Amino acid sequence: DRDKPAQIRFSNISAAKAVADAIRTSLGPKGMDKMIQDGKGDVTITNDGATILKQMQVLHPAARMLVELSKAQDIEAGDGTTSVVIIAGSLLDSCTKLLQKGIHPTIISESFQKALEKGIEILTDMSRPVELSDRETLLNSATTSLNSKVVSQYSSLLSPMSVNAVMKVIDPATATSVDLRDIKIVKKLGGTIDDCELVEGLVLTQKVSNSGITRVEKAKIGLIQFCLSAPKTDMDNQIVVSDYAQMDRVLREERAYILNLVKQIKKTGCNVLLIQKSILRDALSDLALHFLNKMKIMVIKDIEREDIEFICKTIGTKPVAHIDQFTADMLGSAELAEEVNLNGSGKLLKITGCASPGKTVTIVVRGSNKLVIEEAERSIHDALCVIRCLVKKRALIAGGGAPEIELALRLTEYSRTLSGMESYCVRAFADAMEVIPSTLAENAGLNPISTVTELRNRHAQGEKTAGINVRKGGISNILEELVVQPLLVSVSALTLATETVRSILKID
Amino acid sequence: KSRLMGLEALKSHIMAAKAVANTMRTSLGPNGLDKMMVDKDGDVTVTNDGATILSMMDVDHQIAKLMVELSKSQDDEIGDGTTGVVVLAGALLEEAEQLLDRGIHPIRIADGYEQAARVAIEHLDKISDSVLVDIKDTEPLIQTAKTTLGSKVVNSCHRQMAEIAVNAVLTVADMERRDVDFELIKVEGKVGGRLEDTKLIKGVIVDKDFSHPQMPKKVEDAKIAILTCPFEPPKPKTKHKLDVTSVEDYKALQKYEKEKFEEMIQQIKETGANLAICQWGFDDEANHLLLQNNLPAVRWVGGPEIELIAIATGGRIVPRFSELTAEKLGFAGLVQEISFGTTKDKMLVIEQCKNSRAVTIFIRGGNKMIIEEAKRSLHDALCVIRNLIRDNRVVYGGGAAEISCALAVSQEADKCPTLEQYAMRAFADALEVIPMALSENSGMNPIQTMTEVRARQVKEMNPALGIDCLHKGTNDMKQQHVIETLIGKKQQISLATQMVRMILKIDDIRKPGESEE
Repeated sequence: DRDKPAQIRFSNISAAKAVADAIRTSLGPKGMDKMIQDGKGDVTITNDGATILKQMQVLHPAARMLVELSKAQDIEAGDGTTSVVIIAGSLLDSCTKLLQKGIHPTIISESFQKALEKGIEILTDMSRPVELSDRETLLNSATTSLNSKVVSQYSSLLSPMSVNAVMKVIDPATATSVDLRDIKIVKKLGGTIDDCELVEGLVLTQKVSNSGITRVEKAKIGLIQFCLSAPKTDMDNQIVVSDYAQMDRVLREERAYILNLVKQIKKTGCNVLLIQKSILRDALSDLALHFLNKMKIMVIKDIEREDIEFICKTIGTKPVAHIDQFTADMLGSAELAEEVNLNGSGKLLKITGCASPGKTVTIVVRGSNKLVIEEAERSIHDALCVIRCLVKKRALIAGGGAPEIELALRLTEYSRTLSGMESYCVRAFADAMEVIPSTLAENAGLNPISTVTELRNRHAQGEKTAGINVRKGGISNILEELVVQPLLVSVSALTLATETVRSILKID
Repeated sequence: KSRLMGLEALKSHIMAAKAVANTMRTSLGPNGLDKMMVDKDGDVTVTNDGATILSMMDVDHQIAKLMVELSKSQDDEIGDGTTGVVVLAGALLEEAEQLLDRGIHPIRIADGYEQAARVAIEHLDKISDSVLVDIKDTEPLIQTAKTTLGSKVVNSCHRQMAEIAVNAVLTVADMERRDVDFELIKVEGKVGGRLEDTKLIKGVIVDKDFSHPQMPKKVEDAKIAILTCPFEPPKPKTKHKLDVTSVEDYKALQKYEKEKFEEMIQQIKETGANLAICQWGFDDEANHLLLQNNLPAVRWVGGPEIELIAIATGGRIVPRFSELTAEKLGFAGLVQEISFGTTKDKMLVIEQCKNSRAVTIFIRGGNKMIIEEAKRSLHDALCVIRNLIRDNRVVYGGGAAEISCALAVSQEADKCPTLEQYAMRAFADALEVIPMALSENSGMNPIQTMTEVRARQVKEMNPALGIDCLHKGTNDMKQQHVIETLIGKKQQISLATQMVRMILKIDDIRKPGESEE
């Protein structure tokens, strides 16, 4: 019998909401900051309850699906990560009614997967198609969501910078989802938010040039993945040294083989060299690097291992491990490589363009100090994601909790007109839909029960003539005062919870 | 002092309503599973009717104490449908918790429950056309009382019972502006013969007395002597002293009283009404002497039995032997004698073509247990026909009209889009609990059952095609012939929203230790 896994399910259904019920307060731009008590004990004022899930959580398998639920919303959208929490606990309320009714969870699973496919179809008709190749249409569509979000204090000047950034990788009108795996975020320690801009190719950190060039035209991007030293067990220079001759005879011979490997670099043609950390190897010999930099090659050193793997795929500098991999395809081809030392504190190397597949786009984040720099980082990336979610889903939907009240109004109607032993499941699926804007219409104030029934007063007759407007703090049409969102941040918040729900229904 | 505020009130309002709605939903329809009762005297009782059991169950809660008078209004007016008002109103009630758990205020839904009741009654005007002529509509009532008889008290439908029962009502309706009074009719049941035996009496019946078959067993002209005065020596249950001077004085006393027997004859017979009935009784000695003296007399008549024959005839009763007139005699249409049962004795059936003030269907039984179960099927069949004789409004209920208004009220939550939409939603989903409950107590899956006729509402609106509960696989309401009165279903709408309105009436839930104690 499934009676012992029956009790496991209701415990899992109850426990998944109980962590998610704190996010009901944290829902929306008028949502609540949630002060976190740490496992060692400390206060942490926190909003954006996906980050709360990453920070403080309990060890429960229904709760461990919740941190996975928001993480998928983080990587696919990055937005709607608070709303993706509230939809899943809303669906679990629908699950409790039907399991008490005596409906198999296999039935409740497949009914939700049908209604998910069915709801986004009707939601798409609610959406309006916007351009993805018109740069100006993308500008108006993005910043209205950016003014709809919390941070717009720096998103004003940083919206069109992101618009010009994505427009380079918008080659078709289809305009695929977006790789952020060519988008590099680069901090500059000084400078200004006004001086933040988009530098093509990739932007490097501190160079280490012994006698090397500063500005090389038509550079050759090289990679080094080999050591320049002796084996190490206790000492880098394994001598039992007490003598001047034994330290002279063996260490001049260490200079000998690194003479010949350095000459093979410049003869094959190299101007920019990618060197990882000397803890990612055993040692890197700077005297050979001095002789290398005396052969007029600009060199950076001490970069991360996986960060090179970002660089190799972005600018086409395919991995060079030895002398034999000195070729024309393993080496990238920059048009101009130089370092900018001025316009702000610090100094950052500029690979201004490279022979790159697609378009390698890099932003330089500036600011007074690190906290001011970190303000723009959320400001750019949220601006990057709202463009990213609109090029994934062509049409645009006005945001503000109203299309859920729209869609639940149709899905109750269609589930009656369709048929079903599972018709209750879809009609309970639609009853879960208006929970989330109701919990949003608590954070706006202005009683949500009185609120939510008067939006589908307008969604039934005029199909929308009033909305929930956090600008007004309540009843105002999201088409009257424009509150919009991409289509993806609503759909991706919707579909991941449905896939999560059908799993835990089938989970014993 | 403990106060159970709001939800804490409603949790007390859940548990009794949850109990009583669940015991009714196992009892809807001919697949309804029977209700067992042990009395306060410790007596086994098995019915399937709620208005019996709610009267018999010792109610112990404000919800439960309500249900006696709530089901009193349904059974006295409509009859059948005692279970459905309890299943429906509790299903709004348990959903109203979910709305209150959703945060929806209990007042704004109680406001909307009444408006949800309006649009359902509005829909019944469109459902199931209301014209059924007098000769024809007996036959669906012949079919309707076939359903009540042929599955509950007797497995194979006494045909003589359902056809007499539609005929007793036209006896009173014509004299009473196309309506019947339930004190002008009476479901009279006396076992002793055969359970197949069933008669219609336009008046009342009394057991006819004859003392010897050697003395003539008479029946004659259609006029009854409704008497309390002595035509035969009476007995008010006491004793004089007996004294005669001589034995030959008693020999002459038999010759003296024989002339006195003829004097009681020649007074009554010259006024008319040769069937003499006197209230107080006597032995069989001078009874067959009066039978020999050529007028029959009925002895040991019950007290109120002289009243019911008086109003059935419409005439009066003769109080004294010296006051003698025909207006104080019975005015009968037919006085004939038919044997009581098949084996014991005979009655004297006094029919009238004048006054239908007591029209009694007279049934017999071979079992004492079956007849009140038979009469309870006959009690509700005579109440539903009162709805039809006034207006011929009918409903195809049992699963057709339940899913039909559940479409409409849920649509009216969208057509009338405001705050009461969840109240209309709590009304609409609760309508689906009923044809679920006709299949829940049935062997069928009720989850499959709500699916089929829902697709039929996509096919056809205003259905005469709803589910079956005879497991014939033929889901109709006009070929399955499951048809009820539109007035009765509309009354069930009013009663169910009455109870939810009734438990909402004060905001007081405080006690001094004594509000249910």
